[PDB]
Amino acid sequence: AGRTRIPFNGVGTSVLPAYQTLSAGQYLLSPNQRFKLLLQGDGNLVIQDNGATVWVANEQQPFSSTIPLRNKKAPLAFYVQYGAFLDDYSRRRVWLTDNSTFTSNDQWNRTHLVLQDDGNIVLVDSLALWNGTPAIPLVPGAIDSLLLAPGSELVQGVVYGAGASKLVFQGDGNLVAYGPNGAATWNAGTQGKGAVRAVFQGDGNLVVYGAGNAVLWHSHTGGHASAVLRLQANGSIAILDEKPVWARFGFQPTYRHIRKINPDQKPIDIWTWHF
Repeated sequence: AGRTRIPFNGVGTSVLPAYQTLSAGQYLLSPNQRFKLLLQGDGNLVIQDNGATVWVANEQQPFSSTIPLRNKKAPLAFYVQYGAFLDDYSRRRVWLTDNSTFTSNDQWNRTHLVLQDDGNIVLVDSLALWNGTPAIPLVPGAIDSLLLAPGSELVQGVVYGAGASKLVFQGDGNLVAYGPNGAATWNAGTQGKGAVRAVFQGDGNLVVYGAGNAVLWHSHTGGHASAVLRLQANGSIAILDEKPVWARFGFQPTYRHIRKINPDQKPIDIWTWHF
């Protein structure tokens, strides 16, 4: 008793979800569209940079293993089941990633592959604690996403941008995310209720307070100090608890993981590592 895979149907997006079979001809693109992860018909798994191959899945890739594949019926396929696996009979091989040590069996359901805007492919244990906009696709790995760290006040009237989208704690006291076409994709519905403050707290809860620290609205995500709040260029807003467990560069099993930062100390949705 345990999950079976289904065919991937997300060609051109930046994420390969768990237990989904990517087959020949299918590909991911980074959100900025510069990079493409392609499974070729010749059985090579390839990353291309503006159309040119700059990486190939093989034995020379740090923290990956190649073991025999004797099963004759195994179709060419690439998929994620905590670790990533490339079944390539043509070379009698399974190529797979040596992930960081697993902490829970739940990770098998939550871990997906992200093709980032910096060209890295990263396996990320990802849990959406709150998703304000379930109809809008989650798009990890984009340089133009806005991330707020816990402990970030949303100053009233300030427009926080992510490409053409924005998040605003408005003069009328509503907390609103606007999508690329100028329409609201989500709002807390707190206009006219005396809202005085909106804050993504240190405990990972997004809260709008009124007079006397009255709670007018909250995301019910308290107790997650490692969560981030993300506004995407497509208008998606969500609170996520995420950690990487493999990457093709930068990653080492014993290194600590952190998000890259802008020159003004703001975090970016791109994973990196250091001791």
